[PDB]
Amino acid sequence: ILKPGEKLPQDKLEELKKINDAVKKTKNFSKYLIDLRKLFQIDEVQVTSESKLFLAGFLEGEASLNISTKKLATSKFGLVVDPEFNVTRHVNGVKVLYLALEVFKTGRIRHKSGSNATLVLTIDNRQSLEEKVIPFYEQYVVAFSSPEKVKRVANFKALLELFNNDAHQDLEQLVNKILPIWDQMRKQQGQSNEGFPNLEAAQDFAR
Amino acid sequence: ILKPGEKLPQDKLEELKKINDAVKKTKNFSKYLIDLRKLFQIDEVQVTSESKLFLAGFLEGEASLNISTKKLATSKFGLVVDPEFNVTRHVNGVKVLYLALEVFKTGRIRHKSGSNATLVLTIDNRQSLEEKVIPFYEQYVVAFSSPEKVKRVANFKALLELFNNDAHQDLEQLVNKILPIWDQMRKQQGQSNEGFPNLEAAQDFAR
DNA sequence: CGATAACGGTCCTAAGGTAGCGAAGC
DNA sequence: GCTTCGCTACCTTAGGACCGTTATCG
Ligand SMILES: [Ca+2]
Ligand SMILES: [Ca+2]
Ligand SMILES: [Ca+2]
Repeated sequence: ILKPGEKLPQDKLEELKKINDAVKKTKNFSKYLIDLRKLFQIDEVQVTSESKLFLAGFLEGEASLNISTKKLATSKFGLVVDPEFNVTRHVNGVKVLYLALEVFKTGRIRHKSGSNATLVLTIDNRQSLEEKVIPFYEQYVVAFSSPEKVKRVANFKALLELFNNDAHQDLEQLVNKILPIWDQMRKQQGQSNEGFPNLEAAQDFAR
Repeated sequence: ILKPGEKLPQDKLEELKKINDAVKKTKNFSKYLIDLRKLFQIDEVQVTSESKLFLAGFLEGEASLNISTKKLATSKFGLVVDPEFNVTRHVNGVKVLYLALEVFKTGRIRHKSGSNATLVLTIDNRQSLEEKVIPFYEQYVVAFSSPEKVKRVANFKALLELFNNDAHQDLEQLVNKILPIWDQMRKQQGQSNEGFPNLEAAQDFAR
């Protein structure tokens, strides 16, 4: 339990990079979990319908389904639409991040670069996001969730189904169905480093 | 649904004040709920075992149990130690704020001064905090909570029992039991607005 | 006569939300 | 050759977490 302004020791940082490197190689998720609990000294959590409702309200507060569009020269067009699920939390709160990992049975917990002791859980694979993350929200979040977040969910889902149909491979599906969703979902349009400044700017670069 | 950078419009702000001004005059809480439901177009709710567990996760995320220590010239010792529970959310998520109100049966929703469109729900009445808020944390939160947050609950509760026994108007207990719990729960020590630099300074002032 | 309820104001990083690049793979 | 994985750095604001007075009330 580390206090405000107090940093994650560089060694624990080392070990985290290491145990993430390990699961990458062996794909032993079961061992990923074990590694984490020992590193962060985390008590077991059984995964019950109750702990899952707890998680669900935690994600309502703390999680984000977002979509980036960035330039990739080698890509079929100039650009790439890249969804992610992520949840942030200070180390003191890893127990709840660790709960998420067990429920989704996928994800990686990293240190948040630039932060003193902040951790982040991300799930970027599209199969994991359709099979694990989206059905979680529909099952345990949506009933209690706000209109803005419910829409967030249907839209992330729409995108992923598009991707299932190679609409990012096509061009009259991309510009007119994928990029829209990206634009409608931004919460930081106007950012300094922003991929693109508006819908059309990205549409007029798919071209 | 307000976009990033959209202020909550002034007609709503004014209407929220009349609504808070009305419940303070009448004490008709069911009616406060009705007014908020209609002001924000919120779907009226069953409080279930299920929606409580969801609120538990949300509060782990967005709620704060805090203790402030501040000069008050007219008080027995010139300073007051003051517990507060609050929960903050952008207006697009008022629906879960309404759920909290509905589960605690008390609290007030107000606009966060100086924000685009954020709202804060507060409970400061010490009987409410004892009879409603902590029991909720005990029944639904603490099982899934992080070690730090569990300990903040126990320490909040320890303060509330001290105040009930009047430790705050006995110099010794104020100095020796009350102030040290305040000090251990601090999260903003060294902020420019802080009422006391540190624990010693607060014990010295009281003496 | 006080305590404390009541409620606004203030601070400011831990949370949200993004983009980029090398390496690895249908 | 083009898409996806992993990890790192990045940017930006709604959250947390206080503090300051004045109304209320036994
Ligand atoms: Ca990615
Ligand atoms: Ca939060
Ligand atoms: Ca008070």
